[PDB]
Amino acid sequence: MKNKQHVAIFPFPFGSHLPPLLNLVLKLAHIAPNTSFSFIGTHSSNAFLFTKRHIPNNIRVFTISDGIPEGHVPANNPIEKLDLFLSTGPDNLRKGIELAVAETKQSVTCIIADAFVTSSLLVAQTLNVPWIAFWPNVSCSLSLYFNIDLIRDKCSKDAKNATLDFLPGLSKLRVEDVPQDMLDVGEKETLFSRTLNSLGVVLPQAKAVVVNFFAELDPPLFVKYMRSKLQSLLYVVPLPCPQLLLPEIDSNGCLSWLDSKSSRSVAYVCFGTVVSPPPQEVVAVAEALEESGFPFVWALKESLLSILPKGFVERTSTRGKVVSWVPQSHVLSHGSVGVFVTHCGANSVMESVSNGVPMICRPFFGDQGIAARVIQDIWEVGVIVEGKVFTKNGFVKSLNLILVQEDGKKIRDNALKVKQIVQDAVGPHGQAAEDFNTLVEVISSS
Repeated sequence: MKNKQHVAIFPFPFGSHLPPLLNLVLKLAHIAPNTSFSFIGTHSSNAFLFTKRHIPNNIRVFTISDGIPEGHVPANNPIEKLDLFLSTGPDNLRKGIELAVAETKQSVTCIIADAFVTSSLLVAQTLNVPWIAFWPNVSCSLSLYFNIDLIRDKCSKDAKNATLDFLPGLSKLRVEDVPQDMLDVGEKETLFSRTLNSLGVVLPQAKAVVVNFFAELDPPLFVKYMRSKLQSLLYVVPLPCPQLLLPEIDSNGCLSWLDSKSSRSVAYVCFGTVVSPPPQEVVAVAEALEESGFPFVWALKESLLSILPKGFVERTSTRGKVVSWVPQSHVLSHGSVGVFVTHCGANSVMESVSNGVPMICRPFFGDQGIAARVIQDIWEVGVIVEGKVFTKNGFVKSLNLILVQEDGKKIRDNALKVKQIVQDAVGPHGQAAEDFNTLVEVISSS
């Protein structure tokens, strides 16, 4: 019989959502070389993933609209292009299906989609195929979407530090951690917030939900809770397969610079590429770094250099590196790094915990506030920056607590314990190993 299995894949076609889904598809395509995988992005998301990359012969790339009519210029905020894509609806997705079917000469038999592309559920339903939802965001934020009314009621009535005890396994989460998007009602709602708020009703319709994380690190009662909501909850290890990686010239010599530093002594600072911190927090971070005296590597956008204090880069040049880009996975895996100062993006958090690097957290948007709370209060591998915003004095105190002080010993020790839990989770008898196989068979069986 000819194998006619044909998986269509819909990334949420933006930045940090793209590599984790490519990573999972590369793994699936490698273990099932007789199965077609059709990866359907926009022109910009496709350029972002596939420009310098070799892809296996069973992965084909197709292009659909980004929802930005020619001549339109989106404003400079992170939501507009999300809305415009989401506004293209299931018919734009079915244009992708059409291209995939025409090329492969195979009907689609299964859809994997980033959970935010909720219109692809409608597409799966039309085709009568299983819909597999992929979750690359903070694992614990799944629970919020089944409890919006309780959460909204609490956030409006109770104190900012009040705990969300109604979420099993997540009683350490607080009102102040809740993503603002899920609270906005009226003019402030966006298509993007409305899409996320539909997840409580969308996700139970998935044949499975695949979480991009380590089951062993999520609170076991939260896992049990989500299992009770979903048809199937599968964890697949987020670590990159060899095929995901594209070698890089470390143009800044970070690694060799790090080699000259002592164990767990260096602060690595990065706000990721979607956040622009308020200018005064950028100044704060620089003042704190200089005054701390600690060695540091700060991956900082070029356009932000002109707002650094006059002479800061120069005065700190003999102990600090301020650079536009670093090989972050290699930096975080370097034994000289003693703390990661982070906005708590999901990939950055995954890299930090898997490498035993404790964190100082300043969440900026979306569900980063959930991740920050998990880090400080559940895993206890870090602290939210004293003050909740970067200030010179508060950040100097957090730096000191984690890098040097006895009071930070527990956190440093917990970071090592969690590294060891991750090493054991990615092992061959990890349950993620079983879950990956389960996912493979769903696709086999489709």
